Amino acid sequence: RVQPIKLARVTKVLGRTGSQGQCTQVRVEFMDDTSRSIIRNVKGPVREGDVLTLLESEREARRL
Amino acid sequence: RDKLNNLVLFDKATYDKLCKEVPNYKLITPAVVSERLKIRGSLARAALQELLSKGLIKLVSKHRAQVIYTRNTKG
Amino acid sequence: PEKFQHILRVLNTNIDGRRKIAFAITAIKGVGRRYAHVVLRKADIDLTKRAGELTEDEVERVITIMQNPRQYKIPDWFLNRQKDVKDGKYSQVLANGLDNKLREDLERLKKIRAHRGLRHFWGLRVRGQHTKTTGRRGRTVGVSK
Amino acid sequence: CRFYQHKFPEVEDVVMVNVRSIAEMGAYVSLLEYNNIEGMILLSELSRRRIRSINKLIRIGRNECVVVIRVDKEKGYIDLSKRRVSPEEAIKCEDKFTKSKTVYSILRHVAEVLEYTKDEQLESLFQRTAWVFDDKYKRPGYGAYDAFKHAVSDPSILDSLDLNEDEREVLINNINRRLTPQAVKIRADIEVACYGYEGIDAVKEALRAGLNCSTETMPIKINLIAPPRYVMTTTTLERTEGLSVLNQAMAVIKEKIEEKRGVFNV
RNA sequence: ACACCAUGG
RNA sequence: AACGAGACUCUGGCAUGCUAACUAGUUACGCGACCCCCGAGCGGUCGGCGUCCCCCAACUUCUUAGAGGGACAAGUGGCGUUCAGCCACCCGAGAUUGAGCAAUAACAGGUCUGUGAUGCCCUUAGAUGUCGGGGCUGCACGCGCGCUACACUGACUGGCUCAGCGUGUGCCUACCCUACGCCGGCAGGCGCGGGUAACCCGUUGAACCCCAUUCGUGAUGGGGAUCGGGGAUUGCAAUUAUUCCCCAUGAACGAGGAAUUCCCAGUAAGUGCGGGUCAUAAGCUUGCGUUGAUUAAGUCCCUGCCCUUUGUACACACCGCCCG
RNA sequence: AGCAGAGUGGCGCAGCGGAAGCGUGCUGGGCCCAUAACCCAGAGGUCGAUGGAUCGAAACCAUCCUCUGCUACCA
Ligand SMILES: [Mg+2]
Ligand SMILES: [Mg+2]
Ligand SMILES: [Mg+2]
Ligand SMILES: [Mg+2]
Ligand SMILES: [Mg+2]
Ligand SMILES: [Mg+2]
Ligand SMILES: [Mg+2]
Ligand SMILES: [Mg+2]
Ligand SMILES: [Mg+2]
Ligand SMILES: [Mg+2]
Ligand SMILES: [Mg+2]
Ligand SMILES: [Mg+2]
Ligand SMILES: [Mg+2]
Ligand SMILES: [Mg+2]
Ligand SMILES: [Mg+2]
Ligand SMILES: [Mg+2]
Ligand SMILES: [Mg+2]
Ligand SMILES: [Mg+2]
Ligand SMILES: [Mg+2]
Ligand SMILES: [Mg+2]
Ligand SMILES: [Mg+2]
Ligand SMILES: [Mg+2]
Ligand SMILES: [Mg+2]
Ligand SMILES: [Mg+2]
Ligand SMILES: [Mg+2]
Ligand SMILES: [Mg+2]
Ligand SMILES: [Mg+2]
Repeated sequence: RVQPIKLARVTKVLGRTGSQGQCTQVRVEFMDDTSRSIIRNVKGPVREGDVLTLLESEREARRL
Repeated sequence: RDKLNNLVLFDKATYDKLCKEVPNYKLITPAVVSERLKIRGSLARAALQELLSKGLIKLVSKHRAQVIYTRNTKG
Repeated sequence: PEKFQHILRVLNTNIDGRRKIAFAITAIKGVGRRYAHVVLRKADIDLTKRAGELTEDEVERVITIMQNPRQYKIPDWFLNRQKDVKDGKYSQVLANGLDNKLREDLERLKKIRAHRGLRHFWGLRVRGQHTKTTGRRGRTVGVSK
Repeated sequence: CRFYQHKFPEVEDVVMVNVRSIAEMGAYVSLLEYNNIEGMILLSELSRRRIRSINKLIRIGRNECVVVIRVDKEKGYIDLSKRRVSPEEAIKCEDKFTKSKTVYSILRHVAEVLEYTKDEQLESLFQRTAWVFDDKYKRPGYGAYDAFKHAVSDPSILDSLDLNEDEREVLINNINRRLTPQAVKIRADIEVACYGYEGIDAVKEALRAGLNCSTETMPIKINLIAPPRYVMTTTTLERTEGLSVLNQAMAVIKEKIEEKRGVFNV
């Protein structure tokens, strides 16, 4: 329940998910060891190269 | 609404407190002086122009919709 | 400065000395803003004073100019009862004569039973406005029996 | 002011709140068994089964009993729930609420006469007097109302510590308009059927002997609901003392009609 | 991993 | 092979290149003149302000409007069966302005009250073909499009400073747009001129905005309904107030329930101005400028649309059919 | 006549002293091409009457009245 914050850099834009097409699937690396990668659903207008902040990085996105 | 019963002109207590606040306030505007005491807000303008005349406060900006003063350009 | 008595009781109405004179005396009927400003200018008193800052030798002059305007060169096109229908006078009717004149005018109209008096009797609109979709005071009517 | 010894609400407590309005994410509410801090019930946290319209199971302006799910004492946040509210908890919550409001309303004459220029008067009076009025039987199961329950039925506690001015004659008046009267129910079942003419003045030797070993004139109830079932109740006392005086009444009154002639029910 | 969704001068 | 799409027409953005202009201007000085030293200086010479006056001065930058030019996914890098094409970037006035026009087939859609378009039926002199008066506006109530507000990112009072699209003397039909002088607080009146118009109103001194005063959280100096009394103009006639002006009265309304409309860049919204109807007159509509955002670069969830496969007891086509 | 329960919106009712709402009915809106269902708002109160306590009640106490169930059933 106690985890620090993790900054993650976006390296690929996959597609638009959600019922209205309202959020985006994005693949990120973890700013500490580039050998890590996860998939997240981002809410805003994400480009490639941006840095997201993760309040919970042990999760992963399935879809929707 | 509500009920804000402000004073139309000073009494001696408020009148001395208005001169005992001069060194204390970093920002002086009519609205702040209205909220500190119970002043009709159009009396606060006259009070601050009077204090300014006596060199007790320093004018930093005057505009139609805003006036700003500060304590003696110090601290 | 000079926390003195403020609440005034001018003829048949209460003025608050907490306000400026030109907007304090408008509390009396028949006296609006355009009238009060002129009545205060003709009386040569200042216009930045609160209505409580007037001693008993100003208020009297203000009201005696307010009640006899044509004496102090207030014009005719400016008074609220001109060519008085039944006496030919020009006057400002001020405080209680206003309601009396209004009721007397309505009763005059109803007496000869003109059309304006009949619209005033039935509580309808006296000018020529449509009444099909405005006014709307009563209650909703049910259509299902 | 504050209604409770605890300044802030704690986790897993049923607070009796007032729904003040509803935002896109939750009903913001006024807590009033505490100070008047703002709280939020989340719209997801509001029911377990599907809701047909919200303007039924909440209406703005109704007090209702909702549990706490999170509190942040650092910056003043309270989160609340209605999924997590039991009917048996619903039994005790407004009990606690009304029993706290009684002690808040008794602490009014004080604010009525004391330094009501500030309301810190009532806060100080609370932390002084009402803080200690409940720490003596709280876990046993009494609030701050037991002290005043005893104040007029057995005045020894208010004088066991500071007693102040013009507050006594207000509380020893008003709580004995409401809490003090005895739960009297003990109508004795006196069933007999005699076959003698003096059978009315044969029990009259005991008709005055409802309560025994006392004064002859002490007030009792003269009852008749049926010729076969006569009825008795005596000096009221408290209902276990009432049962102690009544325990043999059905028998000590019967022991006089059995002796003349005829055998009755015992 | 599927709430409700009837009828027609 | 044909239609529709596209192409096409008008429009907005660019040309210091062309054509050429007292019914448009610029600059120059010929000037001449006013004014102030505001500069060296003296104040003059040099300058500074001018919608003050002239040029048979030189020119077309601004204005006008004609002819041509110019943008093509043309250049460069990626992605593409290396095809059709897509993304990014340099250069550029611009790399996706806005409208007009629009198919086969159809609807018992609207219009007989636009018509000297029209079939049939009715009436036709006690007319269903003309004058006077009333109505189309009446008010317990239900609904639609809208105007003004709920104030301090404001109201009031002064000062300052900027537009564009238009219209303008009428034949029957009798009326147009106004300058400037005087008179009146105001609406308005009298007197003399210009314009059939890039010529006169007009350099269209527009509003919001900008700069200073008074107000002070109070249904208040917010709001302007309702109503009393008076003064003008149009007209043959103003009462059921035509419109306009003045003093007075001073209602609801403190941001709006369930629902629901419109919108992607000079766009939404704020703001004023013209045309239409108009003897009189816009809270309407149709065009024009002025200040000028937040949010998107997506999806098929909701409402619908297009194409393919599939199912059907429907074809008056699911608002269908049909069982007890 | 007696016991017990109840007396609150047209109707069924909730309401352990800081004091008027729920469910149904009624009227008008919403949603739909339209009707039912469903959503919203409005209207309608001597809290049975009379006194008393209480700082204060619809609520507590006392008297009376009116309904309902059950025995009593009574010259
Ligand atoms: Mg259906
Ligand atoms: Mg049926
Ligand atoms: Mg059927
Ligand atoms: Mg059918
Ligand atoms: Mg072919
Ligand atoms: Mg290429
Ligand atoms: Mg460039
Ligand atoms: Mg185009
Ligand atoms: Mg077509
Ligand atoms: Mg036709
Ligand atoms: Mg025909
Ligand atoms: Mg017609
Ligand atoms: Mg004719
Ligand atoms: Mg006629
Ligand atoms: Mg009509
Ligand atoms: Mg329409
Ligand atoms: Mg506006
Ligand atoms: Mg217009
Ligand atoms: Mg015109
Ligand atoms: Mg017009
Ligand atoms: Mg129209
Ligand atoms: Mg829609
Ligand atoms: Mg297609
Ligand atoms: Mg098929
Ligand atoms: Mg068939
Ligand atoms: Mg069907
Ligand atoms: Mg059948």
